[PDB]
Amino acid sequence: PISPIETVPVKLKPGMDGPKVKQWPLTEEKIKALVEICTEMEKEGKISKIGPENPYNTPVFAIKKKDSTKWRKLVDFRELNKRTQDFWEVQLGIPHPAGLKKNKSVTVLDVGDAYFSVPLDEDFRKYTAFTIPSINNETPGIRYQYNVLPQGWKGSPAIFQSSMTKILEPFRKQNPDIVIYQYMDDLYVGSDLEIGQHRTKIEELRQHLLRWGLTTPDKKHQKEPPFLWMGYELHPDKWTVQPIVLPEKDSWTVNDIQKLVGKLNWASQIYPGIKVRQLCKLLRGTKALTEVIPLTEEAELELAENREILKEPVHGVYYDPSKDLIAEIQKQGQGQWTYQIYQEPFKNLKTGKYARMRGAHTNDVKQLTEAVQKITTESIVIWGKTPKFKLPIQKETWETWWTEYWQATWIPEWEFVNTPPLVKLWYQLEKEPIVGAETFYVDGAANRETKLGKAGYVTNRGRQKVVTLTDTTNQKTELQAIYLALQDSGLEVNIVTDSQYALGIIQAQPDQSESELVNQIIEQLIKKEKVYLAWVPAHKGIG
Amino acid sequence: SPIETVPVKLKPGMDGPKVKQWPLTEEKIKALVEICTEMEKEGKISKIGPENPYNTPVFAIKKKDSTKWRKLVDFRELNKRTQDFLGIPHPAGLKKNKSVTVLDVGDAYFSVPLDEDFRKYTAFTIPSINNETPGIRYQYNVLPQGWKGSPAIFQSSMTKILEPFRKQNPDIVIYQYMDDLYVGSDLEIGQHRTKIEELRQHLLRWGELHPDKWTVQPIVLPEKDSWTVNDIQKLVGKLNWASQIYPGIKVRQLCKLLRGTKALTEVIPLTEEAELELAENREILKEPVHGVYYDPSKDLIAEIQKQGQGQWTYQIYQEPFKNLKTGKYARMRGAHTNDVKQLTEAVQKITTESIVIWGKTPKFKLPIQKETWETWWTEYWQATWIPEWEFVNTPPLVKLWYQ
Ligand SMILES: O=C1Nc2ccc(Cl)cc2[C@@](C#CC2CC2)(C(F)(F)F)O1
Repeated sequence: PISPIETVPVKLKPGMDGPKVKQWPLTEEKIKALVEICTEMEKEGKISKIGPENPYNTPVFAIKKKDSTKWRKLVDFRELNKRTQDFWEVQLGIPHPAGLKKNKSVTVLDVGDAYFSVPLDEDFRKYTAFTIPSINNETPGIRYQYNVLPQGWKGSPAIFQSSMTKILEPFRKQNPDIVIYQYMDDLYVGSDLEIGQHRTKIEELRQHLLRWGLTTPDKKHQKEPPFLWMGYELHPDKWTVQPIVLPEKDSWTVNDIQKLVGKLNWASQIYPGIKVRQLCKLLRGTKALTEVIPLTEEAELELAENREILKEPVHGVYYDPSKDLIAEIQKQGQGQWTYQIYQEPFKNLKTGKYARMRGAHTNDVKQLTEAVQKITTESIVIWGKTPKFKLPIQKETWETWWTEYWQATWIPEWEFVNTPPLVKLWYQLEKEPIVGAETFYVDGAANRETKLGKAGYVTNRGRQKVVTLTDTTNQKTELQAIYLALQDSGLEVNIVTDSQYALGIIQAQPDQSESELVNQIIEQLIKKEKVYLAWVPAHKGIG
Repeated sequence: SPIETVPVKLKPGMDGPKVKQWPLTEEKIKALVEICTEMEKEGKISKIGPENPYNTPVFAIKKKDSTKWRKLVDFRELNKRTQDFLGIPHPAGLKKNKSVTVLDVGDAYFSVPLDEDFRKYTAFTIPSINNETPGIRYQYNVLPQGWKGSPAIFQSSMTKILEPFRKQNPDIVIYQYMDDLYVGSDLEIGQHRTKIEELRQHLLRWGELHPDKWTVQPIVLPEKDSWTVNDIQKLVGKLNWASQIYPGIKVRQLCKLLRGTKALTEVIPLTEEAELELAENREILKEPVHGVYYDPSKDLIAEIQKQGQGQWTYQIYQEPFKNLKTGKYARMRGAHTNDVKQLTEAVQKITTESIVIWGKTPKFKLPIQKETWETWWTEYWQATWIPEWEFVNTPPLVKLWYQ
């Protein structure tokens, strides 16, 4: 079955010439097969015989397809694939089940062999030349060249999709009520028609595909739901998490632990509650992938507690365009967020989790923002719209923060949902000096070379202190300076510094950092009642 | 309906842009597919296969003056790899004009065809929700709007079309920047608006703005009756920083007042010397620094700072501290809750002035996270062009200053 669609013009990479490879010496059997095989597609029109006017060649092989003692072939286009031009990206993006709509019935039509159905570019064919070996290398070489898309060739996938995309455009317009997801050599067709009516349309489309030479399996060979889709198992009315099985075992190797955390982490998305903290600790210092590790009981408790979470599978439902989208977010740990997108409460579409490492110096609100942003995007990619958000943050809070942050930020129409823990600002710097408050003139500096330093302060109330630091850097000095001022201060303080780093860091009301010291300061700040922080030029000899 | 097409090429060695399309909302996709089927009928653009490896991002916006959607392509990458070039001049006229009105003339281009061999370089793609399908691939056959090569090639045609109005109304300035046409006159609002409607018809037959009103805002120094240790501190901080623009500024006399571990709240009187040092400074800041001249051969830069409460500040310079112009901006009525809105409005206003004054888009340094901007800027854009931009972290100092 050969296709009548127009061929895609193909060209070799800028200034390169076709493959000039050899044709491995074969056994009487291997040659016997190929000859028969070729003669088969030869009559089919798949390949044709080419004269000596073709100086190209690609190595051909013969392998007995496992399960069948019958001979099968294979052509090595590696060389060709290198010399071939680039095409557009074949995978725009993965269709996520949560994006699928609910259908009464659906059937998948595996096309597969269709490759050999799509005609190759008339002019490019010559480069697809290959030769058959004579048992003892008598005299000639029974040459052929590909006359259609070749298995394993670079272009095949790319070009097949297109063709497939075209051969479907007409049908796509006619039966809008019908859905068809294109994906590799699979054709996913779902609808809301009554089963019989559906089977009909299937055949209709099926014949349509056949109208262009595309051979597909009939009803009696079509695969039926539920469908094994990347991690998910989906039925016409719902999708389900293909329950995860954790191999219970004696000894554990490093490698094993990795793969475990792999699986485990992937599941964190769906089963929030999964933990790997202890499990991850086992890697520390690992010398070999095949090294075995003594699973700590803490890791035992955790690993077990997981096997339970991964017990109760959880189903989910599909997208209903008529319904608006609702995304809700919860704060799990520090910089650990969970969200779910549902159209009807408890009836989830998707759920994920995010873990934003300490980064540098960030805060919860910012983070939240980053999540909303991330989620927003997923949404535009899956459903084309952005969900209304239900956020654990007081409108007053959000307002106070964004109107005063230096960077442009924003959250789409969202609504406060009183579901603790709520995100809040852990402190705020006074806008002006605190009247009747001690004033600390903190300074810090360290010898970049020796890493020796002093940090200290003096106040309007005559108090003072200084400290010499070993193995430090200038910036840790400036911060330390401030830490002291915060320690020895008391509920209310005015702190002037000449440090720009700090003024920066803190003024950005961060509530978490990579730097322990900052964390220290931060804690100290939350503790205070009122803190005013001022900056002044350094080496200007001020106060 | 073709004409003899001019041959265009990419700068030597360069290859076609291959830019990934950003996910688009449903609402936008529809607008596009609709907008493109018709353009395909009309033979403007044509579907293309996979054998075309290039791509340029595409999307849709809608100006206030129109509830209908408008397609926009991001040729920034393509424009950048396109050969330069018969010419396109820039006047200093409208820079002074009383009133200028911008006209979206993009349309004209679609009349002119595009050199076969180059067309491949305009392949763009319309995405499918949840990737149900490999997006749609098109490629222009005519001059694309927003491509630097279009106003050029359509140079001839344009000049002609205009000449009448030109020397017939010479008391008017006409500038063209890509898909836009800037018209400036000192003729009072009545005549200006009517003359404009007059010119429209002239073009249609074929197929508010106020310069000077924009004066670089001087850096003002606050006046107190009494000063607190903090007040002087804040002040000295600003001047110190400002000496970078005016080396004339001195701060020693005030720094003297700050000697001692005093309480920020403590009140302090000014020595007659500090009174002078200050007064003298005030004067210096009364005018923009000497020696700042627009160097056409260098990149123009725009820096913006969120001042909050709705305000934003920005500066255009080629060399740090040698601003060509600085300004402020108060959020448009309505963007009262969303920054991105404002920032995109702000960027656009500036890019415009830029064009008006130097006929060159500034490169923007934006106070926002990339992710944020990329996610929502398209929602508020209403300009045919797209300037270059980078994201940064506003050094609080450069902020208090312009405040
Ligand atoms: O939007 C829907 N609805 C749907 C509902 C249940 C199932 Cl099991 C499958 C689908 C479907 C798909 C698909 C694979 C490509 C992902 C189909 F296209 F209909 F086949 O996409």
